[PDB]
Amino acid sequence: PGTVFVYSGRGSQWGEELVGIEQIQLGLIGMQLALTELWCSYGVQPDLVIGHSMGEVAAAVVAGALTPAEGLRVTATRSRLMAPLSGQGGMALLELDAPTTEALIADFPQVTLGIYNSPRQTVIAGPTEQIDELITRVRARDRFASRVNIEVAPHNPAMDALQPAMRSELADLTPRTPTIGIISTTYADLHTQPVFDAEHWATNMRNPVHFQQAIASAGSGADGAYHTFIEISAHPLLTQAIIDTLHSAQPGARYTSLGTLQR
Ligand code: NA
Ligand code: NA
Repeated sequence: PGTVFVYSGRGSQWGEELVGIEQIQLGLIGMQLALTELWCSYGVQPDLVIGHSMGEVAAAVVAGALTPAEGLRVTATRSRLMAPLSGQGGMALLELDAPTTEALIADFPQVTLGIYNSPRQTVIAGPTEQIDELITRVRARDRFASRVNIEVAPHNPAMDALQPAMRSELADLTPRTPTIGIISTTYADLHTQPVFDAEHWATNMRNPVHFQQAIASAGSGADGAYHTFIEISAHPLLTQAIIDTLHSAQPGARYTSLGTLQR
């Protein structure tokens, strides 16, 4: 049937308190790497990995493209660069398809489509006050929208200024060809076979997250079909997005979507 491990970007976290983007993101990838090995111990191993947003670092590590130390180095480097933007940007989950979302935000230069969740769910990202105005406009149209609280909002033009620093501080990264299959969510073209280098991580933090497209490709018979998707997290937040994407793209197909832990 095929098993996919899905690594979320900003999953739930909560036994000492993790404080600030750097500490929180480090506890997240630490928990992802340790939960992945726990699954392996009970015979369950991934044939393919998909990383969502900041989760693509952990997915690149599990796939063998980067070492655990290299993954932690990307995590710490990126988190330190993003920290001065703490609280400035926000995200919103909209119950709109991607073309309707693009139309809604076309006149907001600082707000972009951040994540393709599923066909009828799209996340936007940008300055928190602009995200609030857009939530109000979506609600005023008798449509649904909700805030997605995050330490620093990636996948929007505020990340452009951090890309030179990323390309510079991660210059000596030595990624390898992955040992396990990985579908990147960084590029609209899923056949852009990516080298998981400095340029890839600088691009990944700014580009939209092509999550629906990566899940649909994994579920498709093209390049082999996978039927079990396991979110490797402390609480399942992407499971309904996985099912909504797969049911829409292959309506007569059977898929199983599950988490690792639950709060
Ligand atoms: Na815009
Ligand atoms: Na496939």
